[PDB]
Amino acid sequence: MRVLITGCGSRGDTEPLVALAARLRELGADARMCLPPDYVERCAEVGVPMVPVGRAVRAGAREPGELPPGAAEVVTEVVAEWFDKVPAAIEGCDAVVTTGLLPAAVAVRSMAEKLGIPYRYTVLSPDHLPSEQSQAERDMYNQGADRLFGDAVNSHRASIGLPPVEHLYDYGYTDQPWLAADPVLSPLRPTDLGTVQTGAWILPDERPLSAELEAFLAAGSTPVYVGFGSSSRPATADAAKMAIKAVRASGRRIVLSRGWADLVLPDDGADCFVVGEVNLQELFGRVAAAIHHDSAGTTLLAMRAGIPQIVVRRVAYHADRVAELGVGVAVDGPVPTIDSLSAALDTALAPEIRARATTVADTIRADGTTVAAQLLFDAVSLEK
Amino acid sequence: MRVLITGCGSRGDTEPLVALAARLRELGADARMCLPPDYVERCAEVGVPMVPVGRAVRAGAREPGELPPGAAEVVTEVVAEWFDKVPAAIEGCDAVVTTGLLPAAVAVRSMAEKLGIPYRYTVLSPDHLPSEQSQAERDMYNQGADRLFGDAVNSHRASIGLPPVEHLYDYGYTDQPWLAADPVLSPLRPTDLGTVQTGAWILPDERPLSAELEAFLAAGSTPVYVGFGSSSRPATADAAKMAIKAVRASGRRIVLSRGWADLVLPDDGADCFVVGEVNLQELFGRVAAAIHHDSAGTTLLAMRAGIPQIVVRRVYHADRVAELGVGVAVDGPVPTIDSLSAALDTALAPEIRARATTVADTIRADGTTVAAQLLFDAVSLE
Amino acid sequence: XXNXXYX
Ligand SMILES: Cc1cn([C@H]2C[C@H](O)[C@@H](COP(=O)(O)OP(=O)(O)O)O2)c(=O)[nH]c1=O
Ligand SMILES: *[C@@H]1O[C@H](CO)[C@@H](O)[C@H](O)[C@H]1O[C@H]1C[C@](C)(N)[C@H](O)[C@H](C)O1
Repeated sequence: MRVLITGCGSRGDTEPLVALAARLRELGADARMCLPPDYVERCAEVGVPMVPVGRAVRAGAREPGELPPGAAEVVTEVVAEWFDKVPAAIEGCDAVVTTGLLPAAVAVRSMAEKLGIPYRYTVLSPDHLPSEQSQAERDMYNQGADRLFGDAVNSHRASIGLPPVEHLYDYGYTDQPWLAADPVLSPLRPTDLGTVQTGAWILPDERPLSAELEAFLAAGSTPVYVGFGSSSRPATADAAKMAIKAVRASGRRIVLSRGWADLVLPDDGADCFVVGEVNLQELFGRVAAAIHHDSAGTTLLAMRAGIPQIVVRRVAYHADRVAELGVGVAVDGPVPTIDSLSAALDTALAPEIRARATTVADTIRADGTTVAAQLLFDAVSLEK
Repeated sequence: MRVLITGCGSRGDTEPLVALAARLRELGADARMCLPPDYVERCAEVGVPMVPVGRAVRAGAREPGELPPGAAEVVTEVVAEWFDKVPAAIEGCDAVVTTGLLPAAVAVRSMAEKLGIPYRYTVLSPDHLPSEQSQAERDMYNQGADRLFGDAVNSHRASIGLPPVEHLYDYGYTDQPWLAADPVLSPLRPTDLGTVQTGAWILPDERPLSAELEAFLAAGSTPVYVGFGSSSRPATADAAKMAIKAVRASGRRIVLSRGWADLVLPDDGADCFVVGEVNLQELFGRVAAAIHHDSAGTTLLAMRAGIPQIVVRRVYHADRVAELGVGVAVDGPVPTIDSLSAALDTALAPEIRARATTVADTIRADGTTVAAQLLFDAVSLE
Repeated sequence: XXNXXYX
């Protein structure tokens, strides 16, 4: 079949869509995408028909003083822009999957309505579930949503046939939005039972490890991974620095992460290997533990890998899920102390913890995109 | 991570460099360029910061009678010029990537040597790697070079505290040059297993075609592209006339690129169209086939565009298209209307149109990313 | 606000 996958937002909530799409294709389904301009390169290196829409998300890829698509001063432009370019793309489609910017979501749901096809909205964590919010909170969302782009929405719905809608938050998120997160790391709460959880949507990584790294890994004792993301935030660098130290203090080698914008590293004892755009799927399965920030993406990769992990919590969700599962330790504060990171590491490197991380991994799913696909297929097969 | 990218050469030796620079800046790294005056507007357009160095490469870009940057005459001025303007650009960089004019490539590698940052030289065709050269002619190159600018080089080398070097050919190209070309089109030969082939460095173009060009494409049948890029030899204008005829003899419309030859349509006929700068990636996605010169860049853009092609011989890519079975080579510089019509007939055959759009997907589009990650790994290790 | 993000 042909499925349209739209979305407007950052790389964190957009990459999943590219993964569902690429998967739907592997299953012989003409899946096309509607994303902000700054994703063409990506859809290129993965091979997914993608038609650009609206301003670019990444400030850089954007004109001099051109506001971002989330800017209040351009909600209306956003509504119109989408309502305009989406019709071409949603041409021969029997299903639509969306995530991100509500305005663009409401816009897309309408083409789905006009065309009478099924529409699915997805969120990446249970926190973002409408059902996990208070009835009042849901009212602020709908009120503010309506008060912000409501008129613009109903004007284009009218300007094309559909009747006026109210409660744009409920309208865009759907009664029961899909949750593309892993059930073990992001389990549903007792209030979200009527929700459908497919599993995390991650793109497979085939890339091999460079010969140098292969050389490093082979050349000695299993190293520890330290990676805190692409944050250039001063604290992030201190945490990284403090982690290198906790790892050395434990007589262990390191595989450290660095961004494209960081300054070159002065020197590295032959026990530290700097790594950039590496395949984390394959690498995590080559290390003893991972010290990293509070991020679902890295946390899951590590959990699938079955390696103990140390998570430095923000200002704390995943950090704590790691301890709840008894698979890692949530050290905390922007910059934890050498003692703090050292006691955590001592726990992480404990055989019993490694065994627990191993047991856990045996319970993690890797078929979210396929489960998603099977749901879409059944959708078309009963609604179209 | 600042990376300095440089070179002196036709548009085909530059566009790929401008792609690596744009990609690096897109990834978060920074880039700076040292290119001949010809590409200032082009760089401004892509948003890559560039320092103009030396004479212009395009003939019609320099004063009349003025020598080009490759002419053995100027060599010492070239060497001198690069050793003079590169420091302002290279200061603060962590690596450098070059291609093009050897005397300029050596000046850069020297200044990189003084700063202690990795250097990499790239070739766009496998048949240019020093490993597809008899280690006989390779000796001629070193000797030739060492004699031409050699002394001038070591002179400036001296002025900044550097020990002299010999074999300027192995220095400029290094013991393991990079091959920024796609595997399916420009495959390495078993005489160079070692070398690194990153896949062509292409810059995803988003520029729209003009309004008139759109009007044309709309008001009629789908055209055949005719253009020879940086080719500026006399034959070029003749070769263009023979191709226009061959396409008209076929009864198809055409889009002609002025190129560095400043070719003009033979008449005010309404079935043709002349363009200057243009998004070839876009245009190539809107023509039936392309008749062009033998060049790494255009052959690949067409090949990834999924169109049949006719390549005009010199007297590598010509044949590559033939073997891959996506087009036809024809002898030149000025081909006969017959061969061209025979080709335009084979090429637009249901057989070729098929293999053409098939070989299009076997084309890697992660070329600049692979080079980028190779530069990251270099900067760390070294 | 009322639109989401994440920028
Ligand atoms: C003429 C022209 C070329 N190009 C670019 C795309 C090609 O990859 C690049 C180099 O072409 P190429 O044929 O490889 O080199 P040369 O013309 O010097 O022999 O030029 C444009 O983007 N627009 C244009 O209008
Ligand atoms: C964003 O809105 C949804 C709407 O339904 C809520 O369910 C979700 O909790 C909310 O996200 C939170 C947490 C987050 C993403 N960290 C941000 O701080 C936003 C503003 O609030």
